Amino acid sequence: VRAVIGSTYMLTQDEVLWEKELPPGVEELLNKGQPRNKTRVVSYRVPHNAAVQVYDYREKRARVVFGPELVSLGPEEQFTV
Amino acid sequence: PRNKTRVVSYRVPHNAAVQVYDYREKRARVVFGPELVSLGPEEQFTVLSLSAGRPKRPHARRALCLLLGPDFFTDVITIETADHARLQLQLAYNWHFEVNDRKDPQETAKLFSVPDFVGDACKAIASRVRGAVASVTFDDFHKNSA
Amino acid sequence: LSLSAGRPKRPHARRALCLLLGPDFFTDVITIETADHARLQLQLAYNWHFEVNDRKDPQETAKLFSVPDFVGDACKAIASRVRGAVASVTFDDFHKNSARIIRTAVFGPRPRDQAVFPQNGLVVSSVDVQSVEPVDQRTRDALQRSVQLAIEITTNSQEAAAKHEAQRLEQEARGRLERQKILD
Amino acid sequence: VDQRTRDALQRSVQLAIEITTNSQEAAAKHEAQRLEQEARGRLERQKILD
Repeated sequence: VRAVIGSTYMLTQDEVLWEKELPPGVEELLNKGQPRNKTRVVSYRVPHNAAVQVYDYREKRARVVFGPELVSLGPEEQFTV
Repeated sequence: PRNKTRVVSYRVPHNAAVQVYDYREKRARVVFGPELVSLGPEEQFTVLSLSAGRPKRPHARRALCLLLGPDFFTDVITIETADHARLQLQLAYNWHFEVNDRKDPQETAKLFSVPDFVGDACKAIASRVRGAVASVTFDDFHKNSA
Repeated sequence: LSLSAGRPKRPHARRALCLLLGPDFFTDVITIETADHARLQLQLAYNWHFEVNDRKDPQETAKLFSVPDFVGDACKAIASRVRGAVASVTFDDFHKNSARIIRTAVFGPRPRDQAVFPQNGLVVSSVDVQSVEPVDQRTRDALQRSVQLAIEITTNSQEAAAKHEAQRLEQEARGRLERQKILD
Repeated sequence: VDQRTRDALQRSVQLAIEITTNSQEAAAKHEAQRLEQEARGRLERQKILD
């Protein structure tokens, strides 16, 4: 599974859309901070003077994103609640 | 319902640890921090049974992971002063697990040795406070309790 | 194994295929009596673990299972030491020193930091007193009057201190006024 | 074995608490008298300085 980001895309013969499930509390916090199309890349607009912690459970890479930024999650990344 | 044929996996929280034992390879492992822990055919999670609530009742919470990071648990204890005044004291204790080397098998297995760290620390500290205040009068205690 | 369980520690209440070895604690509720006959219900928790020197020694290891009920033996043994020590102590001396009296009674009189049971290698490392209470309400009512009298003592001490400063300020004003009349 | 013997011991318990209550009030009385005299002795001196 991989995130295809930034350009008009045609699914090659081997590919299908994959639905990203989120913990039962996270899906509401994305709407409060704004039905979700589960196949679209999950993104959050970080406020000014705030930080978000994300963990990549596949690449095993931790990241904290500061300030106003758009944070998008990879297939196995998750937000810290 | 869980598909029993799919590999069992758990997303370990940040500042937490999980203890797994391989009952076939006979290899013990503790997994720290944010990580995905998957179980082999005969591996099993260690299940903690912990004290919970304000009066701290035993076996009230169950967990697959030991939370390690700086946190606090509240406890309500009844104590008695030297002049017999009986006081209900509400406390909160800040706690964390100190780990010197996350690669040491013996230090790391030691974290899971006590079956209920919450219940033990609350029960231990309450007895020290009760023991000290029993030798102090209520007027001296009220002005110096902190 | 057939082991003792519950807060009053009844025998044969739990059965198990495995002896838990690691650091843990069992609670016990014991009734004791002081030198002046005050009868107290004392709640205790004892931290314990089995000390094993060599996990490959057949004799040291077989020794762990020799006692049929280690919980029942250790609770019964320690309760008798606490009851035996407190029977020689008055209720006032006991109330103010209970944590030290119990620690000394259990570990001993030779000072030590732990109690070892050599029959199976069980070690008790602490006694944490949870509470102490008179068994009869008529004994609690007598202590509740002592609390009221201790608060009245504290209230009187406050008024007496206020009275002494009022007299000091009154005299300090009066002495300056008496002088000023002579200067006028 | 007999309740009539336990009641006799329960009276000794009540008297031991009253003994402790009296011992407490007597100590408060002795400190009140010490402080009262310590105030009075300083006031008597201040009147002579005034």
